[PDB]
Amino acid sequence: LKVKGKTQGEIKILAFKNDYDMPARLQEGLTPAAAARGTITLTKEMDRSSPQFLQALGKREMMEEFEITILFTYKFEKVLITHMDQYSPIEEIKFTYSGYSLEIAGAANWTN
Amino acid sequence: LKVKGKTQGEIKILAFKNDYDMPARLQEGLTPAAAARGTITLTKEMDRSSPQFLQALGKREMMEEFEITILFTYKFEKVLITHMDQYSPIEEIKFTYSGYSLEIAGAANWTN
Amino acid sequence: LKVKGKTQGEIKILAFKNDYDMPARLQEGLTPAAAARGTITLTKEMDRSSPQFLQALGKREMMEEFEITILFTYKFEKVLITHMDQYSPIEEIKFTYSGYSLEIAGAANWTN
Amino acid sequence: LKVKGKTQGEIKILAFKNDYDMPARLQEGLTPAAAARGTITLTKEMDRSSPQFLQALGKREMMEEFEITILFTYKFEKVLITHMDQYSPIEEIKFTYSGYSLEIAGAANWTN
Amino acid sequence: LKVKGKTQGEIKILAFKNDYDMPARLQEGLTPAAAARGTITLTKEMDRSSPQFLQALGKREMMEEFEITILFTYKFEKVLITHMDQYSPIEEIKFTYSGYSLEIAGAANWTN
Amino acid sequence: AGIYLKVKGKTQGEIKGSFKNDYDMPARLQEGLTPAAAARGTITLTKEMDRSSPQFLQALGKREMMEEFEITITYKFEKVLITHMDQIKFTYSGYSLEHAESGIAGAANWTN
Amino acid sequence: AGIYLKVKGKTQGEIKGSFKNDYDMPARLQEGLTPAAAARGTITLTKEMDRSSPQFLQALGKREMMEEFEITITYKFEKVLITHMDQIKFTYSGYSLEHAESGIAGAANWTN
Amino acid sequence: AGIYLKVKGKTQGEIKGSFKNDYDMPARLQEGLTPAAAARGTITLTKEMDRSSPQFLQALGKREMMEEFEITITYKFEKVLITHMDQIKFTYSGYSLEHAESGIAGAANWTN
Amino acid sequence: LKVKGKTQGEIKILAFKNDYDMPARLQEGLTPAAAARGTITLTKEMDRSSPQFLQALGKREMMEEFEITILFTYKFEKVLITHMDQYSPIEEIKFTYSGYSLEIAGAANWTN
Amino acid sequence: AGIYLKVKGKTQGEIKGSFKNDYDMPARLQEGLTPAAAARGTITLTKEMDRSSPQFLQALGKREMMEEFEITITYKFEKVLITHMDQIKFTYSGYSLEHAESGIAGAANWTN
Amino acid sequence: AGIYLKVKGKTQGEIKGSFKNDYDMPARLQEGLTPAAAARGTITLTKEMDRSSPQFLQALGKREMMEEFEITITYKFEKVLITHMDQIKFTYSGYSLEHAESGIAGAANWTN
Amino acid sequence: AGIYLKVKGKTQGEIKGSFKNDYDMPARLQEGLTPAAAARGTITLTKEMDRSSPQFLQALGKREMMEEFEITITYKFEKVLITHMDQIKFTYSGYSLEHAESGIAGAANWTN
Repeated sequence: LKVKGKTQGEIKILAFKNDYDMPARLQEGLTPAAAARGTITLTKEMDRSSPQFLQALGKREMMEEFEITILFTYKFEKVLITHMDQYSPIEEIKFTYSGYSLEIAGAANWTN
Repeated sequence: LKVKGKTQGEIKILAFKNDYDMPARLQEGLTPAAAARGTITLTKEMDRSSPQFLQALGKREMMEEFEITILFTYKFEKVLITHMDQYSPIEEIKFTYSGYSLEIAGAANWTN
Repeated sequence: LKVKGKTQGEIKILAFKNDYDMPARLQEGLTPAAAARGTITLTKEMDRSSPQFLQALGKREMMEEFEITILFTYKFEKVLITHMDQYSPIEEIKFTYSGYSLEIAGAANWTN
Repeated sequence: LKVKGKTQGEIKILAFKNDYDMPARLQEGLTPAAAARGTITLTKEMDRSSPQFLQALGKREMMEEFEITILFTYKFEKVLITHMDQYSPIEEIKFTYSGYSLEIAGAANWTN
Repeated sequence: LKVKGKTQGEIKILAFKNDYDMPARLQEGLTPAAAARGTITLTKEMDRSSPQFLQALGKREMMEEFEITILFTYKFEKVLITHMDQYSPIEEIKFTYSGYSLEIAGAANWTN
Repeated sequence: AGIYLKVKGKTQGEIKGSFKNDYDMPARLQEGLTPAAAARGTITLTKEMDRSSPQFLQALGKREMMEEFEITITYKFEKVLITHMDQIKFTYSGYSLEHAESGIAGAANWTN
Repeated sequence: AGIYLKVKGKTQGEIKGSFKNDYDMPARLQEGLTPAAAARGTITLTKEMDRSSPQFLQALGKREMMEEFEITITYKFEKVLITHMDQIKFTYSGYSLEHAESGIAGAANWTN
Repeated sequence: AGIYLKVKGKTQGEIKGSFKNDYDMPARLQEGLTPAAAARGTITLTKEMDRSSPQFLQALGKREMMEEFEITITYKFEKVLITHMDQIKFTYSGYSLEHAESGIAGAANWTN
Repeated sequence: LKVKGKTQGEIKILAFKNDYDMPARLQEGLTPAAAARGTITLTKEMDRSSPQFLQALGKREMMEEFEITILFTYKFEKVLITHMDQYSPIEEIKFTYSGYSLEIAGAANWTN
Repeated sequence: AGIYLKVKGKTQGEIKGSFKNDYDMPARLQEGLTPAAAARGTITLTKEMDRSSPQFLQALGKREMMEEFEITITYKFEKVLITHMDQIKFTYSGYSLEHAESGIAGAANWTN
Repeated sequence: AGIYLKVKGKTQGEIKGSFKNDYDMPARLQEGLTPAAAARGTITLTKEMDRSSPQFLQALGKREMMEEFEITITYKFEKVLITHMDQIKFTYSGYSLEHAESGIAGAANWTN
Repeated sequence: AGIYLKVKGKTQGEIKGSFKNDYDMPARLQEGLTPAAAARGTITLTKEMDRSSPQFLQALGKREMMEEFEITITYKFEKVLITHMDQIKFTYSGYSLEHAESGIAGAANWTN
């Protein structure tokens, strides 16, 4: 994960479960992006970014860069932290996104 | 899986769970196809088609050919990717279809 | 299973889970049959009848004979295939019925 | 189980799970019996009574005697079969009742 | 459990799971007690009190004393039996209460 | 019904009439071993609790054999011994099941 | 009730009155072995925590035997020893269960 | 269909026509061991209960082999022996599966 | 846990699962805090604070200090106990909060 | 509270104040074996992560014993050793639990 | 796609193009043991059933090795042997995975 | 972030920056055994798949050790060896975790 917040700037352990959903029946006049839901859930331990992600989650801070190499592979736009579980004997950060790219390279709802 | 997109053309690991449902009570004036839901879920690893399927899923790209040999057996029409889970220690691609053929050979809602 | 379709005629591996439900409170003016739901779910492998059952399921083809010996025991009327899951390392065919007979011999909503 | 139907007369393997529920808040003007739900679920194999219970279930036949010794202990009134699952490698018959007696001896909504 | 019914008087095996819930958002004009739900579930075998609790459950009989020592610790007011599961190879009696005391000693919605 | 149950001392009066049948046979028979000694038959009965409970529980600890064991639904079992009770699992030798309708009976290691 | 519990030193005062009963007997009795030594009786009690908790937890570590063990519901147990506590599983020898109504009692390996 | 089932004494009449197929082969073959002896084939059939139940249950205890074993869906099995029945798991040697459409058949350890 | 009630003052075993949720779509005119839900669930045994937390839960007593060191790390404002499960062979206290701080140090909806 | 935790070198400063208690005693005591050596006490603590995490994780690998171990809720433990941590399971010898109210304490294998 | 699959006799025609990849390496390598012999690679493929099913099932019983094994998504596998099929789990030696985009390939125990 | 990962030949370029940490220590240390040899440390990383996948999968089969292993969240690990990958479980010796805020680090079996 290379991650940078709108506010907190750059934030410094292998996530990750990528979930994407699209209804078979598209609402009349609805954009595919609005009908779809993209969510990637990252699991990792707890350290210096934990308070940074937890602040972003409560303040609705946008991720300025969200790039997952798996220079990378997954790149996500309009990233918003939507859920987090911190616990003990790990945390699980669930992100919501709009545009995405996987690298043949695929991309949808991307923005220049 | 022999697969080809409307847009991406031909896309290059053993799925697969075929689910089909039909309500016992058919709505007055409703076609059996509209009441039914056909879904096949394919599990496979992750490689050159992964970004291709993931782009199709976000762009609502129609599969032009969807043929599962199991020259084949399962052939599906109006194929639309409706869901996908990519994760680690695989992905799971869930397709929605209208017409279908299994090969005695059976076929319903097929189109020339 | 000795099975014959309305259309496909006779169709050629030990199912089976029989489920039947009846509400304690019967709606005013409602027939017991309409309040009840009879469902038998058969699990078996996949072969020459698989496409035949899968076609019946999509075309809403009525089973003309549905007799389960367990010359038999279970016999079912107005049989309609309502669900099917085909998968790998089997299929599961879920039938809906009205009249039934088990053989003391019991029978309800049967028709000559 | 000593059991006798309204219609089938006397019917000839250790059930049994007794479930009874009562809401803490009783509806204004509602009798405790109407708010409550008594259900006993009997599991047993499959034999001469199986078609008899299965006929009762579809025909809404009232049990004339329902006495479970565990000369007995559990005795139930207004017994109606509400659910049944027959299956293989057993059946499970779920009864609904009004009045009941367990034997100190307890009894509620009983009738002479 | 030292227990005495409103009606059955005194009733003669280590429960017990105490559950209490309170919504974070309190309805305007609502008392905390009415928003909350207190439930203690006792598991024990089956014997002379079994028919006594089962009668109380069907007759909505109030427990006059409900004291759980764990001279005791848990004491509960306005105790009403709300659920019970009797079964075999135990019963589970689920009580609902208003006032409570645990013994530092805590107490809420108690009454002299 | 449930079970008609008589005991080889003593006595038999558990209230009448009062399940999961398991039978195993190794695929390879030990050289010189009779199938009966190689096989294992156990029927597990579920029920609530009363007058038979202490009678079953005394039998289990005293290694008291049954003398009649028939659970009609008809099953009949020989050399029945209680091997486990969570408050009932019986172990048997000879066995007979007989269906209805038909009068077909299967039986093995039965004794004159 | 719960348990009336006295201890063989020391003492007995855990507040009165304060479960899953398991008993096992191997189908084949070791040659020359008494059933009591071959069998295993354990009753597992669930409860909250107070004045008896340290008393139970001290007994478990000190291998302190009980002297009265009766959990009335009536069960009575001899040579009761605490073998496991996740904050309670007792192991016993002799046992008696007695039902109500009736006055029927089963008992094995009881001692004068 | 279900199964056409004939038995090597006696007899064959379980009502016709009446599943999970498992086959295992260790990756490393024991030196001097034939694959057939190293492998294990078992097909587990689920079904309700009737005229074949006592016939299957008698066969299982008597170590009665089958002589025809074909479950058409076509599967055919040799040296079929019932090894387990929870009221059916068969163990086999030779096997053949044949698909439709096509006429393709796979077969191993089959016998003339 | 260093904890102090509004009323009970200071209250005297390693929780803890921190859950925080934020909807991707923020209601028009809604503050992020009102859309979000912060919940931390602490598991611990049962002792002198148990009645104190249980009283707070029923009386809707505000925690004046809620500081979890893991001088600390987690600090929570407007803490309200919303749920509790006390049981046996532990309790689980579920808190709801507004402002929070984890220590880089993150903080949201905090108040001087 | 959580835990007050001091360590036998070094040091003790994990921020204060910072669970599932398991204790087992075999029913049969090995001849000549002291109960303490036969028994096993382990308390499993769940918590998030901070300044104590590296301190706990260093202790676990260095086989560093604790010198104060008290988790107040009061539990006190001797010879405390960390045996497992999934990012905490401690193993102990002597133990004391003390309830409130009352001042009742149980204790075993405690040391002067 | 699925798999392109050729077999070392005979033959290869299972319809093209037709999963969970597991690889294990003990942390401590046996003295004098090559990693390949110490490791275990198995890929489990899920799919429906047709013309390849009898071909896979014949291969599994005949210990028929594959000669081409490539599942493109690209995976390529050597010494592929079917070890288990519930109606497919393959065991392999050499392996290659190659990603897209990039042209990066990892490979071990591959053979010229 | 994820992981910064360098390898001891060859090479290191899996795209940067790219989990469940388990550590076990037996309560009783084998006589003459160093804690490090008695303990077992494994961190399990979950992630999607790309350029590092073949690099991780080649390393696992070739018993290729890592030379930098740091997963920042900061964890640092020595003698890191891949032991299992379902398409990642690493085994390590020395370890360091360092929290933020604070600058507190725990470390064991680290090497100069």
